Amino acid sequence: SVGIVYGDQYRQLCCSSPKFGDRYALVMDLINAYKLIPELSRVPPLQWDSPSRMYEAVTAFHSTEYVDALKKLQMLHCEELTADDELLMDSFSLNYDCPGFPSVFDYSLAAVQGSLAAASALICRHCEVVINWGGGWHHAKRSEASGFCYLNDIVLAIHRLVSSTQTRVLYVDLDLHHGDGVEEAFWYSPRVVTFSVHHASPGFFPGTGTWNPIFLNGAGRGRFSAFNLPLEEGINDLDWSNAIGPILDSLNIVIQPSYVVVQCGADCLATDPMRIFRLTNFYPLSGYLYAIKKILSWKVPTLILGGGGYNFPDTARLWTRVTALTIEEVKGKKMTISPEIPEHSYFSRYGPDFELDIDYFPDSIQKHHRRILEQLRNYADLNKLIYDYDQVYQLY
Ligand SMILES: COc1ccc(Cn2ccc3ccc(C(=O)NO)cc32)cc1
Ligand SMILES: [K+]
Ligand SMILES: [K+]
Ligand SMILES: [Zn+2]
Repeated sequence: SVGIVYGDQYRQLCCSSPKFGDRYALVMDLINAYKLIPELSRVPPLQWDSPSRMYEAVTAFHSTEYVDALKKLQMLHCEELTADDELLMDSFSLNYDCPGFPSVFDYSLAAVQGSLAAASALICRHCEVVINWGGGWHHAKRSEASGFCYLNDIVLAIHRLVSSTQTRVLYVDLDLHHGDGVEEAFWYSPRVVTFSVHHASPGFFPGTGTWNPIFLNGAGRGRFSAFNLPLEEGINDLDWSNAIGPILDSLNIVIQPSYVVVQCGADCLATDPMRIFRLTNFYPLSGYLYAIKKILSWKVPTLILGGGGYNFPDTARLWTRVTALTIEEVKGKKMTISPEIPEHSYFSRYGPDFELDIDYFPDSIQKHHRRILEQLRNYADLNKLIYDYDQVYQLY
């Protein structure tokens, strides 16, 4: 089936942060408003038998002293920090854009519980695809919070997938921001190929995913397994689609992944307050919906995850269509969405036009395309992989 992560306590935890507020709730209420929930298998967040089992699960990637620090920060916010406690938090970047707040640990752990359960649903073949709009926190590092990401649920999910059995995972990152934390976690791993398309420019967060000059792309046995495509501001649906479509198709052909994990951050939308990219949610074509439909036609068990997205109703408008599209492509069952927002709890946030379409008026890539094709051949040479060379060459 097509699965989706939610639950009554999960919704409360996803809506408890001061930066993302009730975003998760507009998303899931618009999905519900459009009668998509009965088509979907509810996947319940994972829970643990003990503190030890939780720590063992989280420290599959994060360090215990980081997890300890993050737990102490929540406790400290449920009661000012001492100077020693501020040094301690500062050594984990638990400050500035990743501050504490009374449920910071329960909030962060929630996305991990969600995305681990989603991986398990794919592994036991209960679901062909599972959606977790509560997840996607791709900037968190082993011992460092970053970009309002405290725990890296994607790393943890991918780790669970590669240890389910040669298993290969293809990770595709559509967020406006470079997926540095996931890329770093698998830098030396050939079995997890990572691919991020993003904006990169001087001073723009997080700063990686671009020239260094040359692209770094892996190390040790993981050489050539980290892929990156940085694009200039202003790019629209068609050019971003043409930019990534042949790369996606060539990655599937050569890598033949056992799973695809997609980060689908909505901050590339033309109407995001960031205002870097000009993508839409249009479905006559949205860059996002083009990519997901492409990935889904491979018929590989797939995890779709959230991410950034700071225009809350327009993130809901996008992820609702992603949700409807996944159902159409997986079950083969037409999904008819009215162009007008249905009446529901958050109906007033979709003003003043109350439509589903967002309210927007719609050489370098060929160098990167040749750059990536050589890297892909190097990867395949390094890992003794089979494929037809000019079958992938012709995709461009
Ligand atoms: C509406 O105003 C805004 C408030 C916050 C931001 C986003 N922002 C600031 C630092 C930073 C780092 C990472 C990300 C992200 O989306 N990763 O996926 C966002 C960040 C924008 C506008
Ligand atoms: K990205
Ligand atoms: K890798
Ligand atoms: Zn982002």
